[PDB]
Amino acid sequence: TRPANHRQLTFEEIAKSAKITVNEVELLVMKALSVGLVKGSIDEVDKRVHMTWVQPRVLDLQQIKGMKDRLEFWCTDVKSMEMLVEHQAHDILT
Amino acid sequence: MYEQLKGEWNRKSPNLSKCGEELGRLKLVLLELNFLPTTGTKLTKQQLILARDILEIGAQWSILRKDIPSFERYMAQLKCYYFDYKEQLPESAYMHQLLGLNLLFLLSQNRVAEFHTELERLPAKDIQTNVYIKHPVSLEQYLMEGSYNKVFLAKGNIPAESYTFFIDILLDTIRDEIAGCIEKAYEKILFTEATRILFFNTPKKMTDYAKKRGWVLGPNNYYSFASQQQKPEDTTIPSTELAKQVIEYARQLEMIV
Amino acid sequence: HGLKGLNSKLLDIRSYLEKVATGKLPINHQIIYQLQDVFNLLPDVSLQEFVKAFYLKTNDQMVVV
Repeated sequence: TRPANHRQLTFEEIAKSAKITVNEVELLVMKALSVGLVKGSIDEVDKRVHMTWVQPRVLDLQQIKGMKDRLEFWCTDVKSMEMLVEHQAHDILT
Repeated sequence: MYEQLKGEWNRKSPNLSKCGEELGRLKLVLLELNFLPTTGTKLTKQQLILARDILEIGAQWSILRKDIPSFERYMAQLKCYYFDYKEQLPESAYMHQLLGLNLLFLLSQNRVAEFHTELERLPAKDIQTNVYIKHPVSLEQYLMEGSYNKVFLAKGNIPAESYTFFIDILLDTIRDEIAGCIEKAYEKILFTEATRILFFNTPKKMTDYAKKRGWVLGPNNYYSFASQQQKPEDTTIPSTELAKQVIEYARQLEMIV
Repeated sequence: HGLKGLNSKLLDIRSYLEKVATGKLPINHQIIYQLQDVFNLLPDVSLQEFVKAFYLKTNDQMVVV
């Protein structure tokens, strides 16, 4: 649901997410991590996720992240920078 | 001849209106002749020697009324008379002290590069004597040392050296450059340095300088809770900016072929 | 990649309403979200933790450069 930024979250939120005590969640997060359904990177500084591979069963809403919220908008930015490479070296392109 | 300009020398200028009348008559002297278009006609230059004396007293009047733009014009004009080759020009008691006053004035406007330029301007005066010239050169040694530490010594160095108005300007030009440090609660008292702005441990007079515009100069975080200074810091996010710099330099190395 | 890759993603972003209007469905063909999520192996926004690694990729980029 959250890629980076909000993906990182406090242990207490995971404690609420696992419906378990925050002290218990230090033990509980490890059990949830153990299932390892999705391979990722997890930091226990705040139990923040910021992990790697994940498989969503389906995308939320109308894939709003897939629109200019994340994708497409970044792609528009790249072509302008590609034009900057052309402007930087038009003669070299020949 | 050309009286009133030299006529009021005994009564210098109790009235500021007299200075204005003197300026109008000086303008009439400019109508008669330019300050120094050429070095020819040394007799006209001898008339300009009388003009130098009235300008020198006029500059003292400008300091007495604390004029800045008019004083700047007069000071530049006095420097131009010294600029005039006029080998015939006689030694002037007013000229030696006023050049020293100009050296102090440069500190007042914070022209530090110029202040050394003025120390250079009179090498023979600086030598060891010219006590009027010596007080600003000693002040310059104190200024690089930090005028704050020796400001009390500088203030009492001469009760009167013809710099009485100029020492008041020196009090006006008290340095507050020490402001970029922790103060108020974190340091609480900076009176130890002895600069007038940070002088006094906590009284309202100290508070007026200390809490001016909230805190001294007034920009930046309040000194009481200030993190030592601006504390801007730096990041390695610049690598993306450095990647943009890499595009320009790398493309050029290829561009040369 | 800047334009043609954007154009196919743009077709799906248009499809969020256009697939509703004429497309089979914005929420359809699992790979529409599954493959896009595979493409979003990198997070896509904010912290990212890719070129912002600092001690990791950034330090290596300097050593090799």
